[PDB]
Amino acid sequence: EVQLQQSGPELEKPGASVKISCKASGYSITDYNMNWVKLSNGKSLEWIGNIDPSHGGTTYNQKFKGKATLTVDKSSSTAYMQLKSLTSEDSAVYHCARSTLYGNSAMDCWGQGTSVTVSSASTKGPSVFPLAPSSKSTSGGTAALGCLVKDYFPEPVTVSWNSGALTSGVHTFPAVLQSSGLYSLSSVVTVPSSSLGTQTYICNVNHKPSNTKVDKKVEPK
Amino acid sequence: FYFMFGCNNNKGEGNIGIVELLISKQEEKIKGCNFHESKLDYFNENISSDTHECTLHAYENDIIGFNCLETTHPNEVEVEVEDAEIYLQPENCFNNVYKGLNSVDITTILKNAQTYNINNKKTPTFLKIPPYNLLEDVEISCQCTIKQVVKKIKVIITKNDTVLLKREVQSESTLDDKIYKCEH
Amino acid sequence: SIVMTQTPKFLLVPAGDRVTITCKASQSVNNDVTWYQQKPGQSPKLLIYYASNRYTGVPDRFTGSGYGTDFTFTISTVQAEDLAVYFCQQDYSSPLTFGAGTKLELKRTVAAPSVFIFPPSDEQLKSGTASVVCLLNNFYPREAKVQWKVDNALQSGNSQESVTEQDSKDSTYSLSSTLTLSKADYEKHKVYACEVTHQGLSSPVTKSFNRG
Repeated sequence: EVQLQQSGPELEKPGASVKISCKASGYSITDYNMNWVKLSNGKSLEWIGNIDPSHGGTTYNQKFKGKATLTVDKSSSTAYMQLKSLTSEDSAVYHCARSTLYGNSAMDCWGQGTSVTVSSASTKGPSVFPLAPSSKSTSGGTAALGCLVKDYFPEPVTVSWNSGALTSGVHTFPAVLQSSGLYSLSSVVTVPSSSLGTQTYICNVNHKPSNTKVDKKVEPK
Repeated sequence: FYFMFGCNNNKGEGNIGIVELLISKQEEKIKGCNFHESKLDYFNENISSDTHECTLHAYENDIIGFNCLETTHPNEVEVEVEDAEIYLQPENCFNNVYKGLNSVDITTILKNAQTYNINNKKTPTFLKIPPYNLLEDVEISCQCTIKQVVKKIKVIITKNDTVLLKREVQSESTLDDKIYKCEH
Repeated sequence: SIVMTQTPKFLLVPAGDRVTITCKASQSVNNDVTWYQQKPGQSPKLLIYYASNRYTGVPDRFTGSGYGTDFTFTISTVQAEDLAVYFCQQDYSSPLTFGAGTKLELKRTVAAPSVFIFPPSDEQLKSGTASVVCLLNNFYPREAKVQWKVDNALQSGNSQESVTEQDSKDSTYSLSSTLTLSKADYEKHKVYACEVTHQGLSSPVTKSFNRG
């Protein structure tokens, strides 16, 4: 029905500037008010500001005024938000939302969210390693197998099995931040032991900041 | 008030320029909402502190007011005190007005509106309604934060296809030292 | 500005039972309040607008009530997929303020974990690092403690833990423990074991392997 498309994550130096974009489809951009919402640490929503493309008027929340700039492009039906002098407090996931122009301002449609990270450590690519349940006491019942993602920065990292197949029984754990400033993640999947010798399990790991794509097979040893 | 000023060029053997100006009162009442404790004699609607919203009906050639700061009455000693940090949204109230959540300039609602502000005072702000073709009942609003409390003013801009035929106001006479007197 | 207070911060309810979330304002807002619901890894979704009206397509089990200063959000029958965090929002005067948020959880019965351990891979050993990963699944409650032993010697300060978001398939927790050791230190020992203690276990559960 209505789709809101945002850009991928950013990784800028301290004091830098970003200009994220929000593409709207399925409706006329001038027919609905659109605003941004900030997610402090992913557990507290915060209203930043809104822009009305019908007249170009802009309203900013007071502690975000000046620090952020809002603009719209009616020809492309895409709207942009700019941040000035990024600080560690600005590291959060920003969502685009759609609301009515006049009257109510309930936010009806939300995008997938753009993550802005203020670089505290250098960029690095993940190291994918296999986790073989075998070579041990026994693989009783179903055999749980997975992969280890270590020393990557910044978040996020996407892990999929068999190019999106075998969705059930997949456990992807949240990333852990080490003293070196590099994230580590582990994803596991539970499969019957009888398929250990007659089935191929492959994990797909994608890291957009480093453009790293790894397809690692997991086999018993 | 009756005065002059101008330029004098007598020393350079030139002519002399004089401007004659007079100022007279037009109307005694302004349909505005005063959310402050200090009442205004020329504001039609003074709103008690218990009430946080005020609604007005507007029409052509009418003046709308909006005050959220103190006013110096003759009983008060005038002193040089900085204006309080009044949180007014938008920063300008009536040139750009809230039509909900988005800010829109007043000229988009009213055809070439005339707005008056004070350079040395954040509030009040005034608007004189110009002749306009927007016959619809449009809603515009401002807001102020007085003592961590948000005050909102609502203005109903209307221009009916037929103006009200009559407006009859009835008042009862009052006795003032054995004399029948009527207000207004 | 107007500030929302939303209680209780953490709310627990069994599946199929009614649950109510409260909200309090600082000043009269008439009827300009909205409610949002958000899954992990997903954007928030609007459920109630005007504080008492369901939005288009919202299931009938979601309802809201309240006017002026006290507002309540109620779910008639909670489902297994209703695990989410709920927020309230005022739409009276700018800036629009969101509530602190309230997290809804399901109880379920107590279940014991099943323990697996994974040996370091040959590829990682080529880089001079050895990592041992322990996997725990479908356990309740969340307070599961993990200890690592190398040749019956307790290890500390070199392990990390990570817990998931209680995947809605069965509303149970999973935990993964990773032990990081250098390749030189790894070659100095034979037996590597991990000890797991949990409320559902009458005794500690030990898994071990021999590689070296």
